[PDB]
Amino acid sequence: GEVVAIVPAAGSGERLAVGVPKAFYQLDGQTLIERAVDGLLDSGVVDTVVVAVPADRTDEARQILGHRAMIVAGGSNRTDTVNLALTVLEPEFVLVHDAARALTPPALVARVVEALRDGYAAVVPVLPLSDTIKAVDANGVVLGTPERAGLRAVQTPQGFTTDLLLRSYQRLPAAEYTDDASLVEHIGGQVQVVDGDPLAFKITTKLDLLLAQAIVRG
Amino acid sequence: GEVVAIVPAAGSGERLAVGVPKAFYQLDGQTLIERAVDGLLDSGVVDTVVVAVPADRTDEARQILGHRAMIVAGGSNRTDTVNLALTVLSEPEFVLVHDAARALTPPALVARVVEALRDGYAAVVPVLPLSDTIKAVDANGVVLGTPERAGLRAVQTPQGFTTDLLLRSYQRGSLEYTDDASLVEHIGGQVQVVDGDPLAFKITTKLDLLLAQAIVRG
Ligand SMILES: C[C@](O)(CO)[C@H](O)COP(=O)(O)OP(=O)(O)OC[C@H]1O[C@@H](n2ccc(N)nc2=O)[C@H](O)[C@@H]1O
Ligand SMILES: C[C@](O)(CO)[C@H](O)COP(=O)(O)OP(=O)(O)OC[C@H]1O[C@@H](n2ccc(N)nc2=O)[C@H](O)[C@@H]1O
Ligand SMILES: [Cl-]
Ligand SMILES: [Cl-]
Ligand SMILES: [Cl-]
Ligand SMILES: [Cl-]
Ligand SMILES: [Mg+2]
Ligand SMILES: [Mg+2]
Repeated sequence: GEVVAIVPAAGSGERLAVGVPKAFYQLDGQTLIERAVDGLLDSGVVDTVVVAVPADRTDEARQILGHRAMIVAGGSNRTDTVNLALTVLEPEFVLVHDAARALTPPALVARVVEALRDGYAAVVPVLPLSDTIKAVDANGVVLGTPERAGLRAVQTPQGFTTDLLLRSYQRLPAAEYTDDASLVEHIGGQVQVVDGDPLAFKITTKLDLLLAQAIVRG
Repeated sequence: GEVVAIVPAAGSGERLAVGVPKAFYQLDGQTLIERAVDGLLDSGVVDTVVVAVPADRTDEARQILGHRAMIVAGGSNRTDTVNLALTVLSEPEFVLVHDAARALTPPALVARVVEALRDGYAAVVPVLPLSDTIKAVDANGVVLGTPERAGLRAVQTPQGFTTDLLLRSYQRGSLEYTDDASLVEHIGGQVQVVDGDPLAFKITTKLDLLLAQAIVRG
């Protein structure tokens, strides 16, 4: 069975705010997108990579990546982007992996694929939450504190049988998903977790960038 | 009105996994506990600090901190520790509870939560948006579902309260809480959030130490 990894890299980088769309920021001489793609390939369990980038950077993305990946244009939000990439299509398994998780260890990638090959139809890597999490309303008032031990922070790559992912993305007009496993949960698919990895952290803030720099220079 | 800050520093260090109780880990020449206490005092809005440490390190803590703080022994869990520290108040208008593990917390954040208490909010916690999607997961690693990320916040410290409200909440709790606001919520108190700060991250894993080093050495 073949495994295709889709890499959403079409965001604007508006929150990190380092003056360029995040995927194209050069971390110690390599863009996040190149690093993320290399990690997927180094896992030894990914056969094809499809990267989705801002429409005005498709040429740039090919210049960077060469034959490491197929390049397509992404969309106005992460969900839209994944949907466009999915259009490219049939492999047995599909991974969806944030370019922003550029330092993900290849072994995590392999761990996700192994769980798919173990027969889990949908797989996400998770970590325990360091912070207490609270539900908060629009006025800054706390609604309550869900039990932390019952919650997990979820990373990527998220892995799926291709059939299930396709059906999930095909199927709430006013939602609204922050990851891919959400669509699978929505249509009733069972999602299994595996242990994530601190190194698969998402480069989100300038502190995350500081840490990524310390890791790669270290 | 006086402000006393309670610093839970009595954890075992088992999770951090570097062969020392975490509060006594020396980050670039200063223990997390010394750094955390100095941060509180630097804020200009904390009048008294009470630190709670493992029972066999009370002498060591005093030797380290000197008259920057009163030292007491903590307990078997974080709630127990805070409870023991509260008995020392056997009077201030406000009380902050601050993790020694959030050693790089900016003094301005401490001042921000005190400002809110003085603005009339009886219970105040600093918060940040979530970076990762969060999922509810059962004991078998099966995902139960994904709550809307935008409706949730990661909570930091210092958490601030009117002294009466906190004391009453702990008294009634003494009849698993991962923070102090949760006890206030449990008896019906209302908690307001303020914006936290990425620098007030809790040093929890080895990767966190890597980031702490990059910050203090920068
Ligand atoms: C999938 C998870 O990693 C699971 O925790 C998160 O929910 C992702 O949360 P998020 O807020 O979408 O994180 P971001 O850092 O802003 O973007 C994650 C990845 O989605 C890509 N993304 C962003 C929006 C857009 N119009 N198209 C994209 O393909 C970004 O380039 C980035 O590489
Ligand atoms: C209060 C919050 O920071 C809000 O997000 C978290 O919920 C705290 O979560 P936590 O799992 O208790 O995090 P930890 O890093 O293990 O400990 C937080 C602080 O509580 C202190 N600690 C924990 C156990 C205990 N027996 N005595 C305590 O004084 C630790 O020394 C540490 O300085
Ligand atoms: Cl982005
Ligand atoms: Cl961003
Ligand atoms: Cl600890
Ligand atoms: Cl621990
Ligand atoms: Mg985004
Ligand atoms: Mg603990």
